[PDB]
Amino acid sequence: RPKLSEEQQHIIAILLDAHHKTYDPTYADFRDFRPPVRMSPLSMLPHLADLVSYSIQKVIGFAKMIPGFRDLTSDDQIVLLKSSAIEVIMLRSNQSFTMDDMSWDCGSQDYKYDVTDVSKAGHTLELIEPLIKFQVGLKKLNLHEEEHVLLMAICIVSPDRPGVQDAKLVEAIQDRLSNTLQTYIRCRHPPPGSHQLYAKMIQKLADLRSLNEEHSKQYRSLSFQPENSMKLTPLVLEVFGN
Amino acid sequence: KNHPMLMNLLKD
Ligand SMILES: CC(C)(c1ccc(OC[C@@H](O)CO)cc1)c1ccc(OC[C@H](O)C(C)(C)C)cc1
Repeated sequence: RPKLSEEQQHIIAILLDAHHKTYDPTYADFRDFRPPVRMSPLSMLPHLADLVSYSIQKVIGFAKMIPGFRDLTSDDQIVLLKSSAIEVIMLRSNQSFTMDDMSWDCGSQDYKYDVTDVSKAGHTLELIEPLIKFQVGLKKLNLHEEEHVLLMAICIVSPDRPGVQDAKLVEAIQDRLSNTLQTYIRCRHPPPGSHQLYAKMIQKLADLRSLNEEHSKQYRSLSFQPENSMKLTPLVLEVFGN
Repeated sequence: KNHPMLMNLLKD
């Protein structure tokens, strides 16, 4: 007999608010970035570098508010954020993603990004095709915001990230969120949408590992020429590698 | 490893 405990309800309220304080659905800060350029060679890079750097900041802001995250060592906090950042960015971006034209729509035409924009940041379909497939499959899940924020937090607190020291602690924190998500689906998510919803959500986390691996490869290739590295931000270089 | 900016963004 599954029931959402007070603690579990408390976890959901906190993650919801954490997300609200770190995702601006008005996209007002986008004016601060270097301008988008579309018409050849990496013209979207300065803009998307800035957007991604901004996004890393918001993801760290979110992770800090995850119940139990603060109990980790500073080393482990660092390991979990460096390895998950790109994945949580891909997940949180689903909120602006649209199946109409398969783009990320951040308010205006200028801040509406399609596959060619992303390729003009230095990416190929080796990444972008699985990325679009991911965004589509996620949108079709029609997650409750409660589920979305839980998935992001579960993604962050993963015990098998390379370099984790206190794996047992990382697992104990994630387990509490996993249990919270599973109970939420049972109690608040009605059928048919609820069918296999947990397994499908975890499947999206596997898809994210593959996307992260391919992003990293294309990033190491991009960031190879110092002229391209120059166009990134200090936070991007520090978090994604130098 | 040396992550001064991430470290600072994480501090309480
Ligand atoms: C398309 C995508 C997923 C995206 C990322 C962040 C976005 O922000 C706001 C959304 O949250 C609003 O809902 C929108 C889209 C992206 C992914 C990787 C990128 O990487 C470029 C290079 O690899 C660098 C070198 C610039 C990091 C660029 C864009």
